[PDB]
Amino acid sequence: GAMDYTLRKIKIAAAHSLSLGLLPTIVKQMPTQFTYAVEAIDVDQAVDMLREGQSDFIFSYHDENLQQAPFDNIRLFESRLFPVCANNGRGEPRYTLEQPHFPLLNYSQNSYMGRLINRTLTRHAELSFSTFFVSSMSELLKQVAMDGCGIAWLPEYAIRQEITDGRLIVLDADELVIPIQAYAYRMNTRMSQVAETFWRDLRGLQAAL
Amino acid sequence: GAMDYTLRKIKIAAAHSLSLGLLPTIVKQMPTQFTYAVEAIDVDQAVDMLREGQSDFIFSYHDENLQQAPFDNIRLFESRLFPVCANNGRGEPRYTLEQPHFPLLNYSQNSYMGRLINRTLTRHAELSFSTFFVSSMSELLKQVAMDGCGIAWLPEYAIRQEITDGRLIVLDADELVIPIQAYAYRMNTRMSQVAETFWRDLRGLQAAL
Repeated sequence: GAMDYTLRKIKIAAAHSLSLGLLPTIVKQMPTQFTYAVEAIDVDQAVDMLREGQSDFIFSYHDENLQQAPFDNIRLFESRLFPVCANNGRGEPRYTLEQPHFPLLNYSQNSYMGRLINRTLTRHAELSFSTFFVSSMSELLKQVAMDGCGIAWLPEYAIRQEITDGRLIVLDADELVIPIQAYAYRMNTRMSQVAETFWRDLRGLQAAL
Repeated sequence: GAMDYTLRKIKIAAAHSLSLGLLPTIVKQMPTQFTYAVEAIDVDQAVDMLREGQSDFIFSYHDENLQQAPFDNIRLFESRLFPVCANNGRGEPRYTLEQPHFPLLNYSQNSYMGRLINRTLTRHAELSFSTFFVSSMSELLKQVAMDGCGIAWLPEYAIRQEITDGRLIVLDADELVIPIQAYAYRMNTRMSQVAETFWRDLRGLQAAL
């Protein structure tokens, strides 16, 4: 946090859902000039950790609290959440959105994804669900969905290969698809030379993410 | 937490490193009588969440604070941490433990795994390391190791397939192997009928974990 210091350490706090997908790509593409300390957070911890200096950077989503001065940002990528479920052995979904009280696998209420998903379901009264499994961990939700336990909204980058080989099947590609946008956030304050170098390089590899 | 209640909800707090490996197996083998709320925690949050009723059960490791009355436990499985790294293209490790200041990929100090690993390295003065990447997330450490960025101590269950096809290579199988033991913890207090049914069924599938 505050007292911890090295010449090369970059302190990153990342929302649970993009930690796995985002961080390895950044490490691989970044110049060999940094060391990394990464902690997973809920989106509501982000403001305080940036203001108090416990994190140099936040990897998170759209956040109106963080999308104003004295914060700065770069949009890293955009994605789409699809409702998916396991297959039925014949290349068809095991579940339907129209089943009364279908089993839902969802993020926690404290999550950015969970908030958008419930907003969506509310708008759509022709769907009724029972929540079978709640977890902040995207990869846990994905595995429980792959094991056939219910329907889950998951981001495209996490399920890309499972959609291609059909271990997961997309159940809707219109009004139930949820847009999401990933950002890196910082304080406007000028930082150390190494953190400024990290920020500059991050801008330069954003295209390749 | 406390006020949240349904007839079937089982509230579980799990240490970061066994959440992915353990939880899907439990859901799959358990009778279809439960719903799940799972949150990831650091091991030091476990005592307070059990005493205050925010969690029914804790999935964690050996914890002397939790291995005494009024707590109860069942050992779920034991495993072994191996130092591993990516291959060098010829079926050999890319890194050696004997390289001066080899790049270490480690858990945070707040983690059970991190504590045992540093205890081990300290005992072994013929090794010197520089910490390249720190994260609580086992799956992030595994991916960074697979991408060739350094040496990491990882549990056998998480790297089993990568060891078999040689995307990760074990660097030591004697004095650097670290034993670990996974437990489920509860309060001694008698709980609701549904939580007692969950506890009884958990005992019954422990063999198959």
